[PDB]
Amino acid sequence: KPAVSVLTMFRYAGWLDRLYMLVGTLAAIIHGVALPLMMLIFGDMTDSFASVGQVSKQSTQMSEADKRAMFAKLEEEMTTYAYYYTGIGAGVLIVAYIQVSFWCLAAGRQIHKIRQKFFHAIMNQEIGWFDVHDVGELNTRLTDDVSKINEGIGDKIGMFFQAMATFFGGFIIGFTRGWKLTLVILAISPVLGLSAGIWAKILSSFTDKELHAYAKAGAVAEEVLAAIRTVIAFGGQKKELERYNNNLEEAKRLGIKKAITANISMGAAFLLIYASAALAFWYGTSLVISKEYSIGQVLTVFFSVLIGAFSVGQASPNIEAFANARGAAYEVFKIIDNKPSIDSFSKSGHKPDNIQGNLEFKNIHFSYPSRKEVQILKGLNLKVKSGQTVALVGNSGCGKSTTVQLMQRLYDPLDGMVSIDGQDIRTINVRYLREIIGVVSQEPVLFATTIAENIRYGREDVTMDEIEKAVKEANAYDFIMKLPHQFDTLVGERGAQLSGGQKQRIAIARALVRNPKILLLDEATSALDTESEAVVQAALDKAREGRTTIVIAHRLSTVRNADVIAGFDGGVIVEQGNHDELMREKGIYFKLVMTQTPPASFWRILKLNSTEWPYFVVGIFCAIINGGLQPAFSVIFSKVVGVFTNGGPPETQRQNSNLFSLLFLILGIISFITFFLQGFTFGKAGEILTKRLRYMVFKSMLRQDVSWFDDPKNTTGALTTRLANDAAQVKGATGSRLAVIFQNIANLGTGIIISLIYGWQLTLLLLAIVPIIAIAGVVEMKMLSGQALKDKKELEGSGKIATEAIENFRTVVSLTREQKFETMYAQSLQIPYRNAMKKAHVFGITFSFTQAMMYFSYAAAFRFGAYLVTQQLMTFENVLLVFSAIVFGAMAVGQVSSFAPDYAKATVSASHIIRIIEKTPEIDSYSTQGLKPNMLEGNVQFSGVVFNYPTRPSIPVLQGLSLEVKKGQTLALVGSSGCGKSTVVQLLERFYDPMAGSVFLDGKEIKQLNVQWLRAQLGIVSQEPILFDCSIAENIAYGDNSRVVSYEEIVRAAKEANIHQFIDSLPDKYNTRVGDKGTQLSGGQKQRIAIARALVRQPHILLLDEATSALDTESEKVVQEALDKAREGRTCIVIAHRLSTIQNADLIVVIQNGKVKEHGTHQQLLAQKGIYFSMVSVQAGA
Ligand SMILES: Brc1ccc(Oc2c(Br)cc(Br)cc2Br)c(Br)c1
Ligand SMILES: Brc1ccc(Oc2c(Br)cc(Br)cc2Br)c(Br)c1
Repeated sequence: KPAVSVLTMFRYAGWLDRLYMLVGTLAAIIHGVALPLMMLIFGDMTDSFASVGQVSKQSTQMSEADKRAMFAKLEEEMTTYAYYYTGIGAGVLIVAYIQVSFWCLAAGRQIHKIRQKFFHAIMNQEIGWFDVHDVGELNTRLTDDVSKINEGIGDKIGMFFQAMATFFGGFIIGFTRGWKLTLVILAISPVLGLSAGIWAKILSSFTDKELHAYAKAGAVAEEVLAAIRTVIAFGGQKKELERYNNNLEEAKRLGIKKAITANISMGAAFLLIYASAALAFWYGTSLVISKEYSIGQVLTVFFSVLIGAFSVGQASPNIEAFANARGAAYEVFKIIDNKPSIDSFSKSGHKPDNIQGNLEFKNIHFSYPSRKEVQILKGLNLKVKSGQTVALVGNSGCGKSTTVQLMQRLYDPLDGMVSIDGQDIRTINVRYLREIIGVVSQEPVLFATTIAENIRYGREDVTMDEIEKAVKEANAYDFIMKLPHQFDTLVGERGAQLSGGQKQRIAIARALVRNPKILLLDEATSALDTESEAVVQAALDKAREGRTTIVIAHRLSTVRNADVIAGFDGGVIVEQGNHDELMREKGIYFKLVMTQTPPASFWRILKLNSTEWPYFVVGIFCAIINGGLQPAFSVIFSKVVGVFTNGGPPETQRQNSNLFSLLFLILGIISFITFFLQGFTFGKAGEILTKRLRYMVFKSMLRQDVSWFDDPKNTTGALTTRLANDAAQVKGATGSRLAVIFQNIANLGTGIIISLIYGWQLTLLLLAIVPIIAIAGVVEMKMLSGQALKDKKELEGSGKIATEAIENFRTVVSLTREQKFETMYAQSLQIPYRNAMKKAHVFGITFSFTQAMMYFSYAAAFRFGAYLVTQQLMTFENVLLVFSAIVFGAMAVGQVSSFAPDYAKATVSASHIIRIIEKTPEIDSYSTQGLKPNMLEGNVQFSGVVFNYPTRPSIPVLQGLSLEVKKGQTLALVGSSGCGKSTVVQLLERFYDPMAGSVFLDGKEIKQLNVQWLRAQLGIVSQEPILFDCSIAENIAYGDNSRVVSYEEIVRAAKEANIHQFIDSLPDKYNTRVGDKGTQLSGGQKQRIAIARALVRQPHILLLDEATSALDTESEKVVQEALDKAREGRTCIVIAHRLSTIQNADLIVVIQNGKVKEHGTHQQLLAQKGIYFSMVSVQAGA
């Protein structure tokens, strides 16, 4: 929404840049004007053939006499037009170079200036400007927004003025040569703009319906794949597939309905567009029979008008490129034009010599850019004598850290002044002030250069002698010399990461080369290992003694030797004095001392599509007919102009033109009929395999075992996305792109035959010219992408050192050396600059070549179409036919290169989708094999079970676990922590087979038992019961599948679960909808329902996995009261964390490291004193 003045945007263009644009926009207008004139000449060549075409047939008497006057007229005329034609091509060759080269030159020259001024402005902002802004967005604003500015002031402006030249020049020739066709052509424009307007209303409204349609099926997939362990436990995998299959059935009916309507729309709009044109041309014919406009003049206007009419559309993108570059330049120039109060690039203020370093802080009130929300310093008074070292202590707020901030004048205070020596700090030059102040901060930062270079960031003029004395004066010399490469080592986020105490020592040496008169040490010892802390502390003590120093830290070891200590309470300076005096004061300071002491040939996807042997042959045969039918319109056009140029006696002409225009409209309606078929057939054929694919995938997905659904690769969202994308992508490959790719190869094929079977030596020439200009059009795009990738790689190195400069900004400004990063960024940009200079010459040459290759190709089309061909016995009507036929059949092949990624993006989506079906699990619920015992009573035997989870085979959970529980008794399961308690329930459900050992139920190993039948005897109840969106009766009846459960039966379970108070209180009762879609209720009712569906199954084994986990107050007392009634009649395994409710259990087992540690009845493990006795004691006391 915000934008820039047009003149301010070009503020960096002067002298030559203004001229380049002037000559550039000039030649660009010359380039545009060249095309409608080329069409004006195409009319004069027609009249030459038309005057001879009328007189040649007018004879029917003399023959050799027509070998004289006609050929002579053709000789002087065709040579004149071909001479003019060759001139236009040389014109476009020059102006198209001038057009693109000059504009890309001005673009490259200015963007170089923009990028330097921009980065200079970034480093010029004061710190308070950075505290309110995001540096990451700022750096991306540097590389991206400048690119948008470059796209808008580049060769696009030349293309814009080239287009308006065609537009103006087209309608000028349109009006002057005959303004009775222009107004007729404009009259059909609203119809074409209205038909394409129905497309923007149909596409936008129906694209939501499909994203709405599958969102109902993908919702089924979501609540299923999220509750996968519940449907797996209750075996609803046929139902959840059936539901998904039932929603897929509706999505395909809405998909074929959209295929019917969208193809009716496309064919009707195409027929309206072609009938609109054929009327404007048949109207053109009605004005030639009236002897008002020559047969060649109708072409001259009809072409120049339609050329300039579409030149509007070809200019609209360049308008958006310029406007976007304007608005992109707003926030950029806003930074450049913004002037700071602090500067630091300013050359102003005093530079005191013989600085003795007497600092004082006077009544300083301050607040960080958070402003009126917080005021961290309410008044202040602090002096520090020269040579002394004052220490600042404080409980919190870190108002200590603020004084170091103000001392470098990173901010100016709200009220009060900071005084170095006697002068106010704001009277001293900012840079010189930062140069007389050395800074060592808590987190040290080293730029990605050598050690000597990082030390060289203290002062640019320095020799390795000073570097050596500095690092030796910080006792950092000894440890770096052992490091290889000596001072020439590397540092940074990338490469040679060092100890913290060593990086700080380099930072102390960096600040030591500064030879500052003022020293500021902010928590430099804090957040550092204890051993190396003394090593750095020795250097800090050796860094002072020649300077006045303010130091802030939470280490009260470094503070004793300070001449003065200062305490803060709420930004107010409270206590000050020597260490001993503050202890006698027994104030804040004393208080803090005591406190701290694979693309491949996949035909089988087409073999699955072979379910429909028809519907394809219908579409293909219908598409090839539509292919063979398109050039016949060019054939009709060739003979509407052909018989009119070849007319001779004019009486027969007027009756023939009516017959052709009629047949055209009969071919158009027969084109509409065949287009709707090839669309509908492919559409329906695409929508049905969408169901088959999503059905087989969702079926095979419900086949895999819990081992697969635990994969971090496969989450519920990543599966629904893999489910939607892979099915829609393969539809596009076998869909429109194929019907089109066959319609077009038939379009060229039926066009190339007619052209080859007509004009001799004529088609053979055009077949030498057209492929070369097509290839030359391709190679230009390749060099364009290569230059684009190359320039992306080069400015990346610049923005990389810009990223380092601005992300570590607060450090660089503290060391000044901003001019250093300026010079580095400038040297980095110099290569893309000289690169951008060559880009203009290349871009202009390629564009001018492809334009000249199109214009010269046109001269050879007529000079050969006349002369050798028309001096013989070859007619013009065919040359026109071969033109439209070949040129259109080629431009129809241009759609093959556009649908190419639709094929690759589908094969990759097919690659996954063929494997996701074929993958088979270790435990397949679909296998009908298995025992299915007849004996009801259930035992459970865990024997020697070692189990590790397939996702984390690192820490084992079960190591030699052994339980046994008889029928009708409760097996309590206590554990120190982890799924060691829970893994029992998962293995009994046989979510996994154990690594070693085995688990039995009736004495039969479940591993050889039937998987589905095994889980059919289990009454699983988990922590968070997930209930699908349907009737609570269905959530209850979900407990028994393969049979519809009686209402009184699901009532019995709801009576059993004590949930019946709700189920009758509701208005809908058992038919109420739950799942946070129709109604919402608390977890206690959710659990009771899960208990009901558990015992609707009438299991012989309950499995209660921390059922009271998420529950509170009386809700626990009523759900436990329901669970306690559900067991005692069945085999039961309870792992609940309420050991008070486990007291009445037939056997309590303590799990330890996967082994059973203690076991026995409650009082038995209470008689013993150990883990279970400690478990019952800790949470009974707490
Ligand atoms: Br835009 C444009 C349209 C037609 C051009 O040549 C013609 C011309 Br002029 C007339 C017919 Br019919 C077919 C072709 Br191809 C040229 Br060169 C450029
Ligand atoms: Br009659 C008649 C035939 C073709 C005409 O131009 C074309 C041409 Br040339 C090719 C195709 Br495809 C469609 C149309 Br409409 C015109 Br205008 C009038």
